[PDB]
Amino acid sequence: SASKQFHNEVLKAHNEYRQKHGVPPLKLCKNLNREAQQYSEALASTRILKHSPESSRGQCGENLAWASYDQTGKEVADRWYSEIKNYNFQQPGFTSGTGHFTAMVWKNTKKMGVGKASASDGSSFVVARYFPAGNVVNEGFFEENVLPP
Repeated sequence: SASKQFHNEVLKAHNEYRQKHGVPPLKLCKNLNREAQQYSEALASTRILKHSPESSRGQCGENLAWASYDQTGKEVADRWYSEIKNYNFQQPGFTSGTGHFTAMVWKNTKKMGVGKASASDGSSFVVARYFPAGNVVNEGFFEENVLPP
């Protein structure tokens, strides 16, 4: 189906990128998929982008993606990963502008959930959930979890 294909494409892209950084691949988790899907539907209903309660409370990592059209799994992953251009491996650490990239390749992250929903106007809302949550800011965490390509 459309949902399964999208999930598989997002996972495939994430894992190909993680291989470029020498970190273990992620595994999809059905419950995480359901939670991400539920949130994507909530975002599609309001059409207002914002982070979920789970994300705000640091329970799960979360990446969001919006487009005026129906997004493919590959394009979403590529957009998030592209932030690597602005990540300085010589001075490791968190930055909002590279947050999607660092969450994607976070070494210690093991599982992911993916969801996508379209609004009344056809725009799509994509939600990726990560566990354990990455982007841990304390000293040493980024150097250990965000490795150079």
